[PDB]
Amino acid sequence: MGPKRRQLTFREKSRIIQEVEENPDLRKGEIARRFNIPPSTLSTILKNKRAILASERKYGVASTCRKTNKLSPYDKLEGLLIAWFQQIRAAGLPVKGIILKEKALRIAEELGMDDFTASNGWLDRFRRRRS
DNA sequence: GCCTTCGTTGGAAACGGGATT
DNA sequence: AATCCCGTTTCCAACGAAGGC
Repeated sequence: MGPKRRQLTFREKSRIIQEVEENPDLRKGEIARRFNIPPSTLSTILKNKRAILASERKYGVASTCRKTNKLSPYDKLEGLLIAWFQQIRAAGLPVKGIILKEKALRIAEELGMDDFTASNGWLDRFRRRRS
């Protein structure tokens, strides 16, 4: 069968939002038509306006593909890890993948996440997620 | 009639860790 | 080492029924 729900990218939802703010004198149903989405869908996008724009910023160039702001159960660790290597890149230096995995396992120890393994799946997803 | 909210649940994307490039 | 794979699990978000203007 065909799809039953159309999922949109953060970039697409961002455009829809921007459309409504630049055309306050148009019927919401009119804007929904222009993007070919249920008025129901447009409303929920507008209500999540701030989260959506935050996600678009968060995913950066990946907003062109990312649709969901799903988090990893190790999200707290990912926050610390990012801040960490993002501070190294601020000095114009690259962060070796090997050092990244090492640092993640140490942060996990500190947080008490005994089940974190810095698994291949997790690392790959992180690399493509936080892109 | 227009538009949004509520609630259901479709489906994106998380997971581990062995397989593969 | 970095990626990919895949059976499974977890939970974000789309959209129709309802209901308030």
